[PDB]
Amino acid sequence: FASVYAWNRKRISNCVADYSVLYNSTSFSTFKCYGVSPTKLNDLCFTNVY
Amino acid sequence: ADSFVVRGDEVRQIAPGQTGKIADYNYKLPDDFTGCVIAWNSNNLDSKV
Ligand SMILES: *[C@@H]1O[C@H](CO)[C@@H](O)[C@H](O)[C@H]1NC(C)=O
Repeated sequence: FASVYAWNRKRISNCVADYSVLYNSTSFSTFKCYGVSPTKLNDLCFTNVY
Repeated sequence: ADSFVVRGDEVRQIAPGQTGKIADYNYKLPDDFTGCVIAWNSNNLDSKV
């Protein structure tokens, strides 16, 4: 990964956000969302994901 | 009283409106849930060499 003072920004486009493939590999200790409820993420389409 | 044992990183998913693996396929709380949630570490009881 990158250092915190040189954090890495990547553009994400033309994909399907399933996020159920991460259930086997990694477990997340912190997961928060602002401006949108977590349970509504499967019913939405975004514009510019960074 | 509903009792179970879950991983220490998945304790945050026992809450109304949460998402993840436990909250989607194992145990889900209602949105208008009233009551309390208690959780404590049991590494000296449920773990063995
Ligand atoms: C992914 O799942 C398989 C079985 O579905 C399991 O054997 C494997 O251990 C899992 N991956 C990790 C990193 O635990």
